[PDB]
Amino acid sequence: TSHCRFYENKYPEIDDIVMVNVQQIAEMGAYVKLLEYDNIEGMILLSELSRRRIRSIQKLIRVGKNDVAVVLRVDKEKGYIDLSKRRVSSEDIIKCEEKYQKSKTVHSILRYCAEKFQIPLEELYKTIAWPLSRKFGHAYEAFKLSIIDETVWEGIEPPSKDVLDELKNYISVKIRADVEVSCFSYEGIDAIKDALKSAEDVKVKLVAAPLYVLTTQALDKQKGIEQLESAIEKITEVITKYGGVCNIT
Amino acid sequence: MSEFNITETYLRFLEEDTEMTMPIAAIEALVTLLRIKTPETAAEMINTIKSSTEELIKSIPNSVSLRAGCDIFMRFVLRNLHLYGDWENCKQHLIENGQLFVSRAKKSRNKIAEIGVDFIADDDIILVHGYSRAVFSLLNHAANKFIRFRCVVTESRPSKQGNQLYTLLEQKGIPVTLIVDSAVGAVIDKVDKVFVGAEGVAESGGIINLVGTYSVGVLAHNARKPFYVVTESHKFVRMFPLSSDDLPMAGPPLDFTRRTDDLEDALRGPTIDYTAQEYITALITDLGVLTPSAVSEELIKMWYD
Amino acid sequence: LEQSFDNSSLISSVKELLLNKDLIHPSILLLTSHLAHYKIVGSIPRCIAMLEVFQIVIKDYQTPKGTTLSRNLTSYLSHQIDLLKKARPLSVTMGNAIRWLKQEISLIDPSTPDKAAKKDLCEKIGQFAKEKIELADQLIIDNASTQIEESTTIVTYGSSKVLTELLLHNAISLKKNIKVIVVDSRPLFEGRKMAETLRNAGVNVMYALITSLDTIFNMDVDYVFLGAHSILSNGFLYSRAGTAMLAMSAKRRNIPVLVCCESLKFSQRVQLDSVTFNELADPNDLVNKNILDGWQELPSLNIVNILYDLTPPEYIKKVITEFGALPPSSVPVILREYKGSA
Repeated sequence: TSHCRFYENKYPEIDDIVMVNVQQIAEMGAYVKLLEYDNIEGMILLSELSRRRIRSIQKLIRVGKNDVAVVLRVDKEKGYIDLSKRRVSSEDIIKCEEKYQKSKTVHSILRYCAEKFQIPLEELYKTIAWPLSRKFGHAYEAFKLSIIDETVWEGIEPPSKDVLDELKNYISVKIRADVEVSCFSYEGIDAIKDALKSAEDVKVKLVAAPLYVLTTQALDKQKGIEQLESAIEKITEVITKYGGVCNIT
Repeated sequence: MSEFNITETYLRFLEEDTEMTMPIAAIEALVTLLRIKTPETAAEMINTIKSSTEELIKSIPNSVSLRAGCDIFMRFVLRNLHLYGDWENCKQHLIENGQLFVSRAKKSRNKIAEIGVDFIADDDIILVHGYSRAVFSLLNHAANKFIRFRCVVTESRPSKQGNQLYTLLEQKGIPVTLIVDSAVGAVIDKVDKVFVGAEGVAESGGIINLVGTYSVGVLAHNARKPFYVVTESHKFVRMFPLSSDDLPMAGPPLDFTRRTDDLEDALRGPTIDYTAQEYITALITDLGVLTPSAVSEELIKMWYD
Repeated sequence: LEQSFDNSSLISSVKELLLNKDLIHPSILLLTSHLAHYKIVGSIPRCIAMLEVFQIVIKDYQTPKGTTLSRNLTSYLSHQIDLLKKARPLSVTMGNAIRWLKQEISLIDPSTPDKAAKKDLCEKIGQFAKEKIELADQLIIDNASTQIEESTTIVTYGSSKVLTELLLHNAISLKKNIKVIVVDSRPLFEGRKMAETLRNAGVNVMYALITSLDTIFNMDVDYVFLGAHSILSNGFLYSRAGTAMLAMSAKRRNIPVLVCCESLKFSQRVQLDSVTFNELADPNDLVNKNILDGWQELPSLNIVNILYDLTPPEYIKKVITEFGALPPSSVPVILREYKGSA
C-alpha cells in the first residue's frame, strides 16, 4: 500500500546489483534494508565494508544515507541475506542508481494514484509490471513513450481510469522583466512591434506605453539566463535604429 | 534437535564436572551452538547468537562472569570471521579453530600455575578469599613444588565458599586456618601477601567477584601489602562502573522493606563488589603477569574500533 | 621574589602594532578583539571561531604573480596566527587543527586554477569539524547518558564546552529527572552562561561560588562532571583555574568524578606541576572609586590571575571520549592509535 514488490521474486536473486542504506552498526556490520523491497532487510559484515578498519567516528557519519551494493548469498526463506558493496565497480553507481532513480520517480506517481485514489499500491503496480518491466526495461522510459505510444495503455486493462489521467498531468519557470520603454519618438511603435515579433516567438505582457512585464520561461532555471540577456540585447539594438529610448531593469 | 538456550544443551554439562567453571561453560555452549546449528549464511549466524546470548543474560541475570563469556565470544567470532574468507571456508575455518577453548581455556589454570610460581615465595602467609579456582591450582602447584609457605582462608559470606577451601587444601596437606572476614583488620599486619580472583575484569581493572574483596583490598592498601589477584585471559567484560556500584542482583544496596513472615535478612545487601585500579597492584593472565594499566589497554585494544 | 613566579615569562602585555607588509585580514583582528578585551570562549568555541575566520580568509586568496598557492598561504595564514599570539597563546584545540591545515597546504600541487581551490579545501575543512567536533560530540551523548540515572545530581565547573549539550539531552531529549550544580569563580563568570541556558531550558539549576563549595557537598550529591582544555601525557587535566579543588574534594568525599573530553583535546606534551606552563591575563581584572588601585607603582604589591591548572589523574575516576570511556592513566595509548591515525 505504501511500497511493494518490484520484479515478482521474494528475494533479490544471486548477483543482482541493489541499493541499501546503512541503519546502525554495533559489532556485526550494518543492519541495512533492501531499498527495492523497502520493508525487507539484509545485512553486511565488517570486512565487506571499506577495507581500512573503519573507526567509530568514521562509522557514525554513514548511517541513514544510502549507497549501491550487490548480494553475495540469499536465504530462500529467511530474509537474512549477505550484502556486498566492497566488490562493486564504480559503473554500478551509474548503472543501478539511475535505474533505481528511474524507479524512484514511478514511486512518486504510483502513490497518489494508489492512496489518494484509496486502493493498495501493489494491485495497480502488478497490472503494470509483467507487460512493461518484463517485456522490456521498466516502465518510466515507457511512461515517456506511453504519452505518445498508446499501444501500452491498451496493452493492459485499466482497472481504474483516474490513473490514466493522473499520469499525463504530472510528467506531461518565469523570469520577470519590467523593461521600461521610455521613448520620445515617431517610429517607436514599429520598433516595439519588431521587438515583440522576436522575443515572444516567452510570456510578454503590455502594462502601458512605457512599462512591459515579460516573464521569460527557463528550463534549467539557468537556461533563461541566455534568454533574458538576449532579449535585452535585442531591445538595445532596436531603439537606436528608429529614434526613441528604451531602458531595461 | 536442540535449542542450546537454557538446559537442552547448557545445563547438561554443568552437572558433569565442577572443574569447568561458568564462563567457559557458556563458551563451550556457544561454540557448539553454531557447530551443529550452522545455517550456511553469515547473516543469521550472528543473529542466532544475538538472540541466544541476550536470553542467556536473561536466563541468569546475576552471574555476570557469564556476561564476560557472552562478551568475548562475539569478540572471538568477529576476528575469526575476519581474515576474509567470504564465509566459504569461514564455516569450516571457524570450527577448525572450533574446540580451541576446550583445549586452551581449560589449560588456562595450569598455565597460571606455570607462571604464578614466583609470587608465593619462601614463608609467605597467604590471605585468600572466595573460591577462585585458579588460585587453588596455583596452590596445587605450590604443594607439588614443595615450596614453603602457610595459608589463611577468610569467609565468603553469604556464599559459604571459605568452608570449602579449608576442607579442600587441608587434605592436600597445608597448614591453614579459616578466619572470619570480620577479623581481617586485626590480623592483616602479620599477613604479607593476599590472593583473590575476579569473576570479570572491568575497564580500569575490576574485581567484580564477591561481597568484600574491596573491603579486604582497602585493608591491604593501608597495610601496604602487594594486593595480587589471580585470573586468566578470558575473564574480561566491558561492564564498568564509576563508583563501587555495579548492576546489583535485583535492588539497591540499601533496602528498607520489611520482613513479611520469615524472609532472609543477611541477604538484603549486595553480593558483588567492585575494586578499581587503585587497590590492586598486579594480576596474572595466560599472556603473563600484567600491570593494572596494561589490563586497561588490552581491554580497549580490540574494543574500540 | 622567593618563588619568582611573577618572573615566569609565559606572557607579556605587549600591544600596538602598525605593520602593513602583510595584507592583514580585518575580520581576524575582530577575533582577537573579541578574545583579549573580554574572553567569550571555551576551547572548542575557539576551535569553531578559529575555523570561522579561516573559511573566510582563504576565500580571499590574493595569490601574487610569481608564487604558488602552496608557497604563499604557509606564510600568509601563519603571519595572522601571530596576531592571535599577541592576544592569547594557543591551545591544543588551536594546535592540532592548524598543523593538520599545514598538511593540506603542502599536499596540493601547481595545478589548481584557484576556482577549484575552494571546494577541495572548503568541504574538507568543513568535514573536519563535521567529524572531529560535531559527530564526535554525538558519541559523547549516548555514552554519558547510559552512565547517568534519573533523579540524580551533576556538579559542573565553569562554562562547559560539550556537556552543556549532554545536559540538554538528559533533561529535555530524555526527560529523566536531574538537578544541576554550576559553580564558577571570580573573575571569569562564564558559568553564568550555563546558568542562563539550562534554566532557559527549564531544569533544576543551583548556582554556586567556589568559596562556598563545602555545603554543596554536604547535601545529596554525586556525578561530578568537568569541562577540559587539554589532557597531559600522564593523565593530568590541564583545564580552567579552580578545577582541582572540587576534584580533590569530591574524590576525598568518595563520590566519582569524570571529565567530559575528546580525542582532539589530547596532547603529546607532559608535565606534572601547575605553575610551570600557564598564561596570565591582565591583572587589572581582579579589582572590580574602587577598593584598591595601584598594583603598579606601589611597593610590594602584585596581582596574579592563574588561568590554567593541572589536576592529578588519581582524582579523576573515568575519562570519557568519543570513542568511549577509559581510566585516566590509559590516556596516551590513543596518541599512537587514533590521533594522527584514525
